Amino acid sequence: GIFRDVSLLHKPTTQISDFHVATRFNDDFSRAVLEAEVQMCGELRDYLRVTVSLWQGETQVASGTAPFGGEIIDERGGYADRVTLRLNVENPKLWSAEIPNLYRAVVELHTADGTLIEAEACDVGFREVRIENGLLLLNGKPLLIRGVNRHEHHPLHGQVMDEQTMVQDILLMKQNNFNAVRCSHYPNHPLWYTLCDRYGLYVVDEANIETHGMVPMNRLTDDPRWLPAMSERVTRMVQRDRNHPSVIIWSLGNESGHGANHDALYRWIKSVDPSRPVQYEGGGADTTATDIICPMYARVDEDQPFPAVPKWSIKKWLSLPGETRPLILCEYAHAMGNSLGGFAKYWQAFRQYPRLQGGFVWDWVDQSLIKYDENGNPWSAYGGDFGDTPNDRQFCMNGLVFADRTPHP
Amino acid sequence: DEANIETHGMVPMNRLTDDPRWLPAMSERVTRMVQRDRNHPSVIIWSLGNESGHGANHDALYRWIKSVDPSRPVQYEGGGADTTATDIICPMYARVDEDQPFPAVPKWSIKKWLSLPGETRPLILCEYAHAMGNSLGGFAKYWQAFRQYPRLQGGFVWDWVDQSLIKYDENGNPWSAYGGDFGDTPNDRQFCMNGLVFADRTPHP
Ligand SMILES: OC[C@H]1O[C@@H](SCCc2ccccc2)[C@H](O)[C@@H](O)[C@H]1O
Ligand SMILES: OC[C@H]1O[C@@H](SCCc2ccccc2)[C@H](O)[C@@H](O)[C@H]1O
Ligand code: NA
Ligand code: NA
Ligand code: NA
Ligand code: NA
Repeated sequence: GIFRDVSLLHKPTTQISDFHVATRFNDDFSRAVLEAEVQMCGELRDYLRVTVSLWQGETQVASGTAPFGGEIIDERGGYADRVTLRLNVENPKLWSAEIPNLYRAVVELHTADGTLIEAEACDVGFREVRIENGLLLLNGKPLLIRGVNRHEHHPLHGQVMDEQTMVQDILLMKQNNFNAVRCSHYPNHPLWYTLCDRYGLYVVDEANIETHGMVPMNRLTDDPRWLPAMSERVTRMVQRDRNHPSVIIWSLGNESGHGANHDALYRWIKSVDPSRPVQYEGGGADTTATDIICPMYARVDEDQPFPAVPKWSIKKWLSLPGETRPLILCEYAHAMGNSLGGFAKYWQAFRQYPRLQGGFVWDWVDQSLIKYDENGNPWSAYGGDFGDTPNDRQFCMNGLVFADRTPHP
Repeated sequence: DEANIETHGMVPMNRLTDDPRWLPAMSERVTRMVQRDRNHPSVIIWSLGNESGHGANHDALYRWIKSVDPSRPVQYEGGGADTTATDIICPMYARVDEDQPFPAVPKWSIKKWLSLPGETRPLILCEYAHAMGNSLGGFAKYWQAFRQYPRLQGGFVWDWVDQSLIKYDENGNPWSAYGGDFGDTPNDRQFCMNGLVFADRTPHP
């Protein structure tokens, strides 16, 4: 059903069809340039302009006005409908989970006289996310990921998300020493990214692809005929959430095995957006479609010996011949019911081993639905309580908190 | 096969090995060894020495062996066992889980050492498990780690035989002497005996 908002948007005849925001930094991280690419749907003409200005509160730190037209990129020339505006920012505030420090950028298409045709705005965070010497870095500092996997779930409203529940979850996360959140395993609410920008939470944006039921798991993802469908699940996500500072990592999906489509889709994201590292778990979490090693529920010392896809110890995995990539557990420590036993082992290893930059806990909130007795009193329902078969019973509830949401011990 | 160079008593340990004037002496201790023992099949690894810190002479002497004999990898422990003068990481008595935090030359866990950013070389302990007297406690930990971790290709135990000398009582009966039993001072007492067997040579437990 229609589980997210429905809206009507009116645009002008000449519109800003698209705009991008990037941030480049000096090695001292004391000098930043904001290169903003702006696309328009025209209705193109010579006189109209585009002005991009950076605002810090009520103060404008920088601005840029330029006629449309791109630099020559081929023998045919450059884009006539596009324009590039790079703004110099001196000693800027850097975005992080610890210190948000958001910037406000206003992108407006206007005539040369001048009246503004359409005005667009975006929140800009100045940070850098790059893996260097096999270490995930934010602003030149190795970031230890203390994150948790989160499903968009409501016990009363299903998968419909209100603003109050998004805030409620974020506060509880930060109040329990969480700095990261992994929207698993689908693109979340557009407002969720906004909240993470201002509050300060590392976000791993995950594509809506998961073929866990197939045999083998990569039957569709290694099929060329299914490539067009998978690409649209990835490309459209990147185009929507590439402006958000809080998002630092792209994800191809979840459990979809390893196919040729993943490698192609991985290469595409790296091509369109070199700013964020791309991770993918399928194929043993050591495939060519991931910038980071992200094993699921891998253990600290003992390693599960499986054919084809072996799960190594998080300490052993790093030491494998030809390994340089860092290890961040996309999933670990199954918090189903009474759990997190030996949870201290993980975090002793996280702090000891440099390339072990933490992971994401599964899960944050129990996906339990509310039902009502004959007497009328409400009770938490799970798995096969709705007369559904075959089902996976209480396995739906693996959250660190209840659904109301009360914290588990 | 290990070269006859060790400057453990110097302060710092690389005072002579980082001295250009001492380079001619160190090279002759390395070059003449290689020329003599390069034909032997049993020798598989060259060694620059032992504890001599890390100097420019080591890097030059390392490069020389690689030049004359690319058949054998060259290892050297000094400088943190992760220097440019070694083909293999060979830490001394490094531990399996806990890592000794030392300035300049830090001793990491044998599991952690492999995972360090920019590490590709394998780890073979040139020395580990000090068999001084009643020892080899937690010796099973090393070999559990050796078999689990691919890049951990074991190591060399210290030591094989107790370096004890035989002396004689007034009655004539012989007794094992160590350290300062020969009226020598300053000495390092019973530390000379770290062998897996006695000197006769009877196996230790
Ligand atoms: O509890 C769900 C978990 O299932 C396991 S697989 C098999 C585990 C399983 C399968 C069937 C029923 C219950 C658990 C996944 O790896 C996790 O991400 C999580 O989804
Ligand atoms: O027992 C000798 C050992 O001494 C230690 S250093 C310092 C250890 C030490 C120093 C002085 C007296 C006794 C032990 C060396 O690293 C080993 O190779 C071995 O030679
Ligand atoms: Na770490
Ligand atoms: Na589950
Ligand atoms: Na091994
Ligand atoms: Na000794």
